[PDB]
Amino acid sequence: QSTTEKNATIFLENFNSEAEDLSHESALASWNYNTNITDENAQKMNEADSKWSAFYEKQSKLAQTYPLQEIQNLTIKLQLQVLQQNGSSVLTADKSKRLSTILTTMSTIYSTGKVCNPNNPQECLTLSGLEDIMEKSKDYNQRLWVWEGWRSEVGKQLRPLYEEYVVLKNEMARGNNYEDYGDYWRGDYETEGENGYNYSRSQLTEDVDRIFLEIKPLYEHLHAYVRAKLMDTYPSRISPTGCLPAHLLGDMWGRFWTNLYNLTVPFEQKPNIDVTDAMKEQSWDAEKIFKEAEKFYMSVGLPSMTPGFWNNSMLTEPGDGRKVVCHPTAWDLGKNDFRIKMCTKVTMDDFLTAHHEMGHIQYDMAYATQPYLLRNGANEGFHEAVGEVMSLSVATPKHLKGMGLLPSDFSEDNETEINFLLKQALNIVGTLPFTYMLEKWRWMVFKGEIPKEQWMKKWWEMKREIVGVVEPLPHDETYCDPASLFHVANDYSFIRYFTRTIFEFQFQEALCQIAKHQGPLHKCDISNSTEAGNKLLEMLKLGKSKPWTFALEKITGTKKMDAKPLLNYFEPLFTWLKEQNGSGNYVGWSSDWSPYADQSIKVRWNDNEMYLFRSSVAYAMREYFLKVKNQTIPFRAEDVWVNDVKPRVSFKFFVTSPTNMSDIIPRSEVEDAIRMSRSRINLEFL
Amino acid sequence: ECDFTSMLTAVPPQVYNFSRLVFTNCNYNLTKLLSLFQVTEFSCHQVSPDALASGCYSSLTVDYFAYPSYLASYLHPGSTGEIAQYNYKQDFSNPTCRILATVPANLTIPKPARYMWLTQCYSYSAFGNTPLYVKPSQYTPCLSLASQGFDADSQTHRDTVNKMAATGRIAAMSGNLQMAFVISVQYANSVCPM
Ligand SMILES: *[C@@H]1O[C@H](CO)[C@@H](O[C@@H]2O[C@H](CO)[C@@H](O)[C@H](O)[C@H]2NC(C)=O)[C@H](O)[C@H]1NC(C)=O
Ligand SMILES: *[C@@H]1O[C@H](CO)[C@@H](O[C@@H]2O[C@H](CO)[C@@H](O)[C@H](O)[C@H]2NC(C)=O)[C@H](O)[C@H]1NC(C)=O
Ligand SMILES: *[C@@H]1O[C@H](CO)[C@@H](O[C@@H]2O[C@H](CO)[C@@H](O)[C@H](O)[C@H]2NC(C)=O)[C@H](O)[C@H]1NC(C)=O
Ligand SMILES: *[C@@H]1O[C@H](CO)[C@@H](O[C@@H]2O[C@H](CO)[C@@H](O)[C@H](O)[C@H]2NC(C)=O)[C@H](O)[C@H]1NC(C)=O
Ligand SMILES: *[C@@H]1O[C@H](CO)[C@@H](O)[C@H](O)[C@H]1NC(C)=O
Ligand SMILES: *[C@@H]1O[C@H](CO)[C@@H](O)[C@H](O)[C@H]1NC(C)=O
Ligand SMILES: *[C@@H]1O[C@H](CO)[C@@H](O)[C@H](O)[C@H]1NC(C)=O
Ligand SMILES: *[C@@H]1O[C@H](CO)[C@@H](O)[C@H](O)[C@H]1NC(C)=O
Ligand SMILES: *[C@@H]1O[C@H](CO)[C@@H](O)[C@H](O)[C@H]1NC(C)=O
Ligand SMILES: *[C@@H]1O[C@H](CO)[C@@H](O)[C@H](O)[C@H]1NC(C)=O
Ligand SMILES: *[C@@H]1O[C@H](CO)[C@@H](O)[C@H](O)[C@H]1NC(C)=O
Repeated sequence: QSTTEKNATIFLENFNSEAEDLSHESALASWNYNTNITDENAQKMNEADSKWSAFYEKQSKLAQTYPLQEIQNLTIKLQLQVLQQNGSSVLTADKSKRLSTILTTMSTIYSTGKVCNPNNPQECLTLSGLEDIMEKSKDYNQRLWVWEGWRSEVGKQLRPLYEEYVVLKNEMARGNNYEDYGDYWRGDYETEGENGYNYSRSQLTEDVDRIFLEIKPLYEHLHAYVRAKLMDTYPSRISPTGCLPAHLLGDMWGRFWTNLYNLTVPFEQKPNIDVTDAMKEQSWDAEKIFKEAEKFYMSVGLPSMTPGFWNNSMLTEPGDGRKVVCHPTAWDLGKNDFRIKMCTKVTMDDFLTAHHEMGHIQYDMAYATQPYLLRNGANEGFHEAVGEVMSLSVATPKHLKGMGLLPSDFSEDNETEINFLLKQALNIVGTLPFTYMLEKWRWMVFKGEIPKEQWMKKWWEMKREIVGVVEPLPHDETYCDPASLFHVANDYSFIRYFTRTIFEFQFQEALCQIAKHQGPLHKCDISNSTEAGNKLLEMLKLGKSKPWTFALEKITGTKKMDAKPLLNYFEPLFTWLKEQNGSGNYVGWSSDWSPYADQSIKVRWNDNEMYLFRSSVAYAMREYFLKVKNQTIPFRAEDVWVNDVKPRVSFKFFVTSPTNMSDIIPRSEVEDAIRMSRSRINLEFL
Repeated sequence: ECDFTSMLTAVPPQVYNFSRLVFTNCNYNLTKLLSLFQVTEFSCHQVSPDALASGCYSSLTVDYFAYPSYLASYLHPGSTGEIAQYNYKQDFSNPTCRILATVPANLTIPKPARYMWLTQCYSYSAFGNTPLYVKPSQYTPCLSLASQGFDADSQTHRDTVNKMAATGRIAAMSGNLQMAFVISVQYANSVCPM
């Protein structure tokens, strides 16, 4: 109650009153544009965003006159911290303007990237059509020119732009009293507390490192079962002891392994639960899909939807001629206004998406009595985690049987459960090593632990040892392979996908104990349990007004991240995988093998010597295939690949065919061609 | 000889500002009171539609307001919606009947411009909002704020002295007028039918 605190209380009560009106106007304009895309609507949106930005910047300068050390109230103190953040205003006018130009260039380069075929120049592809190839194709050579093409055109442009991005972002972070831009990102988890509720920014690297080593035995057994299946699709392309080639993982980056299910399904004869035909035989519309989600939330004790939800949402794709981009989103406009934007088909996937989106609405409605600035999830991982927990319960055969969507005599066999749990692990367990390695890399780049002369060297060393994935061709420091991903080129933090998974299975396990479930976790349904929905609701009401470790303890009874709940959920699959791999499959990988290692020639001095060396090799190949093979093959210096370069001059190299990067010229023929032109080339060859 | 004229010769109020008729020492005809309208709902509670007009009561009460019919589900007091939260909570301590009707184009009841109701009512501070909930058979504490009316959706009137705020929603007055009647009797030979 110091004069400062008394003064800060009057300041925060006037801001909250004015922000409710301006936020609603800004969000209403943004909704009108996204559901009805016209040029007239695109200017009303920008006018309202300008009004909010003018007001907020003026209020942040007023907030700087109340020192935080004089505020003893934690609710007052958390609101002032949000308003006092300086952001990019710590840089000069030129430096601030340069950083916004780099951010717009990098996202434009990514979204207009276009690759096409070395053997058919007239057909060229954008990212949408290249991703169809990576998710469906079983042709080794096709997946390789798509994988290498995306890196070679898009990734090589962003390398100069990313080096400037890193220097500018570190200057901004230091101007806000952080060590670097990675320290700045890790501040999303930092909290203060009195009795063990504090959490520092260095604690997040330690906790993420410790959880990763606990899930690695399960990831190693899934890696070994997937590797042995991939050896039948791609004979002689995969070592039984080594890493998995990066272009064969079912998408462009290897983030998710879900598109490998047709190749790895434990029991192909037994099909998976799909109820789309039952919804059509009972003539469900898209309204009834959302009426079933509302009945689910009311069965655990949560409120219904407001009257305006049904009148104002966009639950089907319009047929009045309006242009929209279909992507499911939940909207919290304020003033008791909640809307869902979704294009709903009568399928099982849209039935589960509706439950996920309505979970976000239920969280927003719970913390709507907090001050405006504290109206958020406890941290960046709690919101999505809550949505996922609700979707686990409604996808169970127990829940679907109770809805009439499964036959009344439906029985579940243990072979259908192994099919279900493998498909879950290709998503949830497959992506955890991927997410951890990318954040570990970015954090080390912002520190300076990796100099920019070793960016791609460290990227593929980490891929080989943490992920068990090897690059099909060697990439030097003219590439930037991390930046070819959307979240890296668009400046998005990525560790939220790690934490969300950990919190989702902690939440799930707590609620199934309160619901009194007997048996495995994956069969648990919390529907019709008002004691489970009341325990969930006490965490949801808090918003961002408490430490996230306090909101975690409210529901789970512990203050710490914990991976044992995740390992309990996947325990029936872990038992089956050890019988499969136990002559079975070797478990683990070697970071020595590569798809190109056995054909390399070791040569035992700046970069202009390389370009001359590769042309000497390229000429020697071209003459050998004419004077011995009687063929005219236009080998170039781009068909000579230099790898494994030491400071002392010692490197390796191999030659590929000018049109077919899958075809590596045998080490025997390359040696003979060098011997023929040994005079003109001149250099010890090992 | 109970009079229902004051129910028919003026514009009806909104749900947060309901009017109340309490009849004592008169004889009623509920069949004559309703045949004038188009009853589209008669859900009752510890009483029945046929026993509603039959009985003799210590007292009789009628609450009535303009009400769109598509919001019929939210008028039940056991709802968690805004109508029961901020506008009108029906008292289940006595036998009550809920009647939704339509005013025919022959009836010359003056129409209001639109339907109005509250979506929020709370006290504000630097520490968040506290919702103000209406008590059974009573009036919202935001009545003084709400009296002025609402012309748009999500429009807020603030009382800067007591630090209270109210938010309203509107609906267009399309076609014939629609209203709602909530009839509650108590137990006793004063109030009787013919
Ligand atoms: C979709 O957006 C268009 C463009 O704004 C809307 O058309 C305008 O509607 C306003 C009414 O508020 C009129 O005053 C303008 O003259 C209209 N302009 C044009 C070019 O049509 C349209 O109403 C929107 N559709 C829906 C369903 O909201
Ligand atoms: C909100 O949606 C409801 C749908 O439930 C609309 O209700 C319809 O209203 C018209 C005219 O009053 C009636 O003819 C229909 O019978 C109603 N539908 C149902 C299912 O009862 C309501 O009009 C919408 N409100 C607004 C403002 O658009
Ligand atoms: C939640 O409980 C309700 C009852 O409180 C269940 O509703 C009944 O479900 C059975 C079959 O499970 C049907 O035969 C009945 O007709 C249902 N009754 C009503 C009134 O709907 C509901 O199935 C339960 N939900 C789950 C997921 O188990
Ligand atoms: C599903 O359960 C059956 C039990 O009826 C399992 O069959 C047994 O599998 C073990 C494998 O270690 C054998 O040793 C037994 O001889 C089998 N018994 C019978 C009666 O077949 C079956 O393996 C289970 N399936 C899965 C995928 O776990
Ligand atoms: C609080 O506000 C009043 C009015 O502007 C001012 O006179 C007073 O000095 C302020 N107190 C502090 C500590 O800022
Ligand atoms: C902070 O303010 C709230 C609201 O007045 C009060 O309930 C709480 O006791 C205060 N805490 C401290 C430490 O002053
Ligand atoms: C933001 O910048 C101003 C301008 O120098 C500075 O006085 C203030 O301390 C900064 N805010 C924080 C929270 O560091
Ligand atoms: C909380 O603070 C104490 C003492 O300052 C420290 O020992 C402890 O490690 C902190 N907890 C976390 C999670 O950082
Ligand atoms: C898997 O098989 C199904 C059924 O044949 C097919 O529809 C789907 O496209 C296949 N997916 C992939 C990635 O091959
Ligand atoms: C009650 O009113 C109706 C409406 O016309 C009328 O038909 C009926 O006779 C009245 N009942 C008595 C007992 O007069
Ligand atoms: C309630 O409605 C009556 C008319 O039925 C009106 O006279 C009165 O002023 C209203 N009270 C308000 C709007 O607070």
